[PDB]
Amino acid sequence: GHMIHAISAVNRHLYEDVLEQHFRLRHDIFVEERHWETLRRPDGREVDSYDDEDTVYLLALEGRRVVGGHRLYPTTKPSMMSEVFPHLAAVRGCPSDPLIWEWSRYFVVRDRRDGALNLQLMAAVQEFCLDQGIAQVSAIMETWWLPRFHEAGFVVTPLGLPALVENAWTMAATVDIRRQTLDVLHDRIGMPSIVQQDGPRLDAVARANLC
Ligand SMILES: CSC[C@H]1O[C@@H](n2cnc3c(N)ncnc32)[C@H](O)[C@@H]1O
Repeated sequence: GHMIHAISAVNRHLYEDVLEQHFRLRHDIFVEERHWETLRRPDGREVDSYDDEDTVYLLALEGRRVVGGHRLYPTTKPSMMSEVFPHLAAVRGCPSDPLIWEWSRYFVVRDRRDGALNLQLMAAVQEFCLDQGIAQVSAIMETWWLPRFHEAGFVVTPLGLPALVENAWTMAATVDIRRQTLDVLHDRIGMPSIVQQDGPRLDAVARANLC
């Protein structure tokens, strides 16, 4: 029934309503709930330097209500890791590759927490990337994400030493996109497909190469 929608420059004309709704939800969740104060904005829209023409949003929709989601950004452009947290990837280096996209802003609205949505969101990043031929995603994450990744069968490669970011233990890592990982998650969520791609086809790897 309800699906995760892939929204990009090529199809956002079908989702302008939904995108604005998600920017406000990101403000409710990341700013007002999680107290990530560096992201507070007076328009009540949580929008940073990595929300631009090249961002891809994977948003969980129930009708037109956004109930969860995350975003992907090409590492061929300056990224959150390269610009804000390069010290977290000092051992292995910050990713920079059309085949590696930076994954951030994972959220689930309160009404949908501790339910089916979470594992669908995990499946969605794997499904979208495999479809696009993206090999890895990169992430800056709090260390409590590690068992969550492992629980979803995500293959994780740390890029550097964990460090305190504000008052929270944080690390940089890549996640390997795997058909095998996805197949198990499809079985677990009980759906052959979780990602809906309406409007024109997106060629993410090509776009990243242009950057
Ligand atoms: C990504 S781990 C969470 C931490 O990263 C910070 N963060 C997330 N996005 C950005 C950004 N675009 N610029 C600076 N800090 C960020 C948040 O304020 C939080 O402290």
